[PDB]
Amino acid sequence: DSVTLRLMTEHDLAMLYEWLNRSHIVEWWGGEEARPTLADVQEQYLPSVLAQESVTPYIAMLNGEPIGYAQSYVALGSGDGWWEEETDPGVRGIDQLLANASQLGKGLGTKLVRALVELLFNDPEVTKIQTDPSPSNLRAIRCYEKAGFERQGTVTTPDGPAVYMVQTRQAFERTRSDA
Ligand SMILES: CC(C)(COP(=O)(O)OP(=O)(O)OC[C@H]1O[C@@H](n2cnc3c(N)ncnc32)[C@H](O)[C@@H]1OP(=O)(O)O)[C@@H](O)C(=O)NCCC(=O)NCCS
Ligand SMILES: NC[C@H]1O[C@H](O[C@H]2[C@H](O[C@@H]3O[C@H](CO)[C@@H](O)[C@H]3O)[C@@H](O)[C@H](N)C[C@@H]2N)[C@H](N)[C@@H](O)[C@@H]1O
Ligand SMILES: [Ca+2]
Ligand SMILES: [Ca+2]
Repeated sequence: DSVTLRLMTEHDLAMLYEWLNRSHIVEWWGGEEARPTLADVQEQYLPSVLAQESVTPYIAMLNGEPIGYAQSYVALGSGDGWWEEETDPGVRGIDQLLANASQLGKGLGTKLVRALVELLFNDPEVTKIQTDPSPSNLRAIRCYEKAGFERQGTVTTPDGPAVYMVQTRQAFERTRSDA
């Protein structure tokens, strides 16, 4: 059915910790910080701490069950080394994961990304959404393409080379109807 988003709260942190230590997630999420301890997740993902980095955390919901984690961020407002060429404060980036190995490759990630893109463009200040999957992460790249993102090129980030992908507000508008 329909994938929706709610703000993550401090009450979700234990659950997020469990998720971040599942093998299908560890593979693509964490980097240096792969397999975080409970304290790590509590210290790093508390919504008020993420707020200091211009990051907003969400829980993805399907049929009343939490099925994944997502975040949006102000690109111009990111940590040292991140998006240092950005000039547009309207640019938002996203990252996300599906909690359950059993639910991968069945279109749910595309639904989640579409829901996040729609949410973000419902802020009229937002001009463009970006994402930055690893070049190794072909599944994530395809999901993003299915959700309306276009590959731009390779960029150097603090987490290594990434495939920079974008979806502009104009593109989103044009694709809302076949009219
Ligand atoms: C990335 C993620 C959100 C994508 O969600 P998903 O529901 O698995 O993706 P979807 O099923 O919606 O779409 C994936 C597409 O990639 C293709 N694909 C699937 N596995 C693939 C693989 N191993 N290599 C290349 N392409 C693959 C699928 O065929 C599908 O395309 P198609 O519909 O044209 O056939 C999810 O797989 C996930 O959370 N993975 C672990 C964490 C992660 O990688 N997060 C993203 C970091 S940038
Ligand atoms: N797309 C999946 C990736 O998402 C996260 O990395 C994002 C990164 O997120 C930081 O990491 C913590 C929450 O994940 C916060 O500190 C944010 O600053 C963000 O600051 C960058 N602007 C974009 C990065 N892509 C993960 N950190 C990373 O491990 C994972 O591979
Ligand atoms: Ca406003
Ligand atoms: Ca149209």
